[PDB]
Amino acid sequence: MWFGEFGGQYVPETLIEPLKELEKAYKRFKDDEEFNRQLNYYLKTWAGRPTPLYYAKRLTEKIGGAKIYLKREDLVHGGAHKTNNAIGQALLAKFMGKTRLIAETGAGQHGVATAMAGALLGMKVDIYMGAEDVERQKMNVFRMKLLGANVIPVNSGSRTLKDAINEALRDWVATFEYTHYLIGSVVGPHPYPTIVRDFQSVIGREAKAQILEAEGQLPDVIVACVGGGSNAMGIFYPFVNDKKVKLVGVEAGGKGLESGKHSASLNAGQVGVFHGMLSYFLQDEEGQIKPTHSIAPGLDYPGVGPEHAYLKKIQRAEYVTVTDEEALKAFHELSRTEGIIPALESAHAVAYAMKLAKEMSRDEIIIVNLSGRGDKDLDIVLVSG
Amino acid sequence: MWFGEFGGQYVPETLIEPLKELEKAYKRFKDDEEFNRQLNYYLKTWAGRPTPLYYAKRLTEKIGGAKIYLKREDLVHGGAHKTNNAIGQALLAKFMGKTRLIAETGAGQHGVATAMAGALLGMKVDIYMGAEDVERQKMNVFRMKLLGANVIPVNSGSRTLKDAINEALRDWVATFEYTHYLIGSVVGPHPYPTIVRDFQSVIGREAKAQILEAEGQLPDVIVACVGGGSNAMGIFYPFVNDKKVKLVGVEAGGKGLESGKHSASLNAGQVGVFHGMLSYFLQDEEGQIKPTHSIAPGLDYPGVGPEHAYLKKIQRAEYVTVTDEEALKAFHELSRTEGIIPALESAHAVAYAMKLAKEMSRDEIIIVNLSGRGDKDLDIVLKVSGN
Ligand SMILES: *Cc1c(COP(=O)(O)O)cnc(C)c1O
Ligand SMILES: *Cc1c(COP(=O)(O)O)cnc(C)c1O
Ligand code: NA
Repeated sequence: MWFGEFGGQYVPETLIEPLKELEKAYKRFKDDEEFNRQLNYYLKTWAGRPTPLYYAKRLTEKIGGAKIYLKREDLVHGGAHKTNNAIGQALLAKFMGKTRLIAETGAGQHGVATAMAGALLGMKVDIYMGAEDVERQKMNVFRMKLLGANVIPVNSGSRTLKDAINEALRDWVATFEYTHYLIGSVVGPHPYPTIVRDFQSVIGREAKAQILEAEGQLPDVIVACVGGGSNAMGIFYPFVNDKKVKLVGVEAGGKGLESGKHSASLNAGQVGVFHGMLSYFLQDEEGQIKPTHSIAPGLDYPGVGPEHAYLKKIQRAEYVTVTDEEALKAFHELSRTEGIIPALESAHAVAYAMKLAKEMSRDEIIIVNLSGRGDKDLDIVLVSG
Repeated sequence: MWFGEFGGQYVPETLIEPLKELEKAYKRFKDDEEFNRQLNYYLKTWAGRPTPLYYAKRLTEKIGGAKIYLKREDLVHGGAHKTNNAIGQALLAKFMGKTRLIAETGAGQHGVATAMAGALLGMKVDIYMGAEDVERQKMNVFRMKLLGANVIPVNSGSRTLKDAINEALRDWVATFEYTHYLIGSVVGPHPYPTIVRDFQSVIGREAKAQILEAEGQLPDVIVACVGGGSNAMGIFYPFVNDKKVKLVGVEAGGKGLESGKHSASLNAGQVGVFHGMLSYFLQDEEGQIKPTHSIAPGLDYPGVGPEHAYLKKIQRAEYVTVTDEEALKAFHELSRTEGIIPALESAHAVAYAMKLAKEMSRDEIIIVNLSGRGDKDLDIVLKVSGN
């Protein structure tokens, strides 16, 4: 439950029962034969795991620095890493005898991931979404609806994510009997930060085995973008003990850190409690959840997972920020150079790995976690016009 | 070069040289050690091959018929099987010392797959596209530009695909020195129909091995949509000699065959000569390429590859049609039932297999080639269906 002084279970009495049932279920099942047999079956024949580790030769050479490898999570069914975590908890909820999935979503990306899983396993799916976001993400709402999920707008409060989260919790408290609260990142009250990370670690395991086959050695630096921090942890974890492996997390710099328009919790947030956990969040002078801005929809969460705040404390991992302008430039660069259109989120890690690579030696290895494809960001990019 | 009486090189004198050079180049590199090592390298680390073979348990049961398997070409990089051919030809062009890639495109899907492969191999890419189609595929045109490809609108003639094809041949005649003409389907003058199919057959091979591992036996019926016919030929080929395997190609029925508003060259076209080949095409009473209609963008090609006309003839394969309405229904079905949003093209194959399944025993296997994903079709479906 604790990663140093970050984490916990800051939740009402009402939520203690479900959370213990969940943590219990996860314990037994965590390594149960079948559950894993089933999970690996869907992950394989449905999600298309494992994803390849691609060496961006053209890009590296154009920079004349370290070797830049892309862990292709953009190729998993759905286009994003979120699918890993979604199949996991959905399958777990199935094993728990649950028949309904609920979740909140800012950009709508996690909502889609949940809807996909729900649909796959024949479970009812209700997605809470701040009316503000719903009117901003017409396509993801449409996408979730095509998959058979129900989108429940939230007009209470500021009609945003925090409001969706509250509504989601509300629903779970009363329906947890047959309803599972599918959290989308390594956040929320225990055991969520741990469960999500375990479900994403598979990224790191493959990426490890793959880099050993392609280079016969572990990488020098691993770079991933950080919103809640799930794709970062998923690929970070397997290398936490390999001391020589540097870990770099990239947060959204937005219009610039000094402009207040960003979503860099770790670099500009303060410690506090939100979503049932103790970690870094972006508040206002009154302890209220403050805005988030990033050309990247998925880097909207007003905070970051506890394990990341921890890793930052013990200095096992370094956390930087990249601006919208930089990410947007990286987006165009990969597309033109490697014929790969990355998600705007991923473009943040790419942007930084690029700077980093330039200041390194030809045979130093950098593994960038390409968390997703950018088909979904074409409209917003079409900014460039 | 000939599949029965279909195929050939019905082209101008100026094109016989580049074509012979290409065929020569393909002959040697076809099985060269290096070439293939690089091809398999890119197909794996960049395109993510192999794609899995998924069992739509929920769908099969909901129909209570044969087992419905899905060859997931929707998971390949780019979201469509077109990438397999784009890589293969781009790579071949590289080995030939070409530095430029040209291509025509109707919906812009082949345009996108060529742009990606060009970007991957540092080649210059110019895409010819009828102005008509350019103005109707805003997102793909943008996609191609993002990939660093130059989109050349064509306003001559009817401003459509046939006009785009004429400009592409034109260009190739003058620039074949350093420019490779990358055809997107099993169509065109020899050796194209053969090269494209070879680059797509990897789909069938994988699917063959994968079904044997999942069912220990070959499938009863293989179903794939058919535009030009490349994803159908890619998954069919490996099973041609397996006489017990049923082969069904599905064409665009559009508004309904009798309406004439479709794109079913095999089921309603006539033998003809176009794009340098003798095969089935949709032509008006004046031997002119007729407009096609389909809710699925990629089934717009006004004809079909010669090898499919041949397979139809000798009856090795059966070809049916599915309407926009039916494909659209499968689109929604697959999405809610398996959590897989198929391409409208593939929705045609899915729609038919579904019908075919219901009239089969539960021990019978059907393999549908899910040629692509539906992210690219959300806009049209939003308008057409609503919600
Ligand atoms: C949601 C998303 C993110 C950010 O979330 P994390 O939990 O921090 O990984 C990053 N990349 C993509 C492609 C996403 O969809
Ligand atoms: C272009 C396309 C087709 C049709 O072309 P074929 O050459 O007949 O395969 C089918 N499915 C998808 C997903 C396509 O993009
Ligand atoms: Na056709």
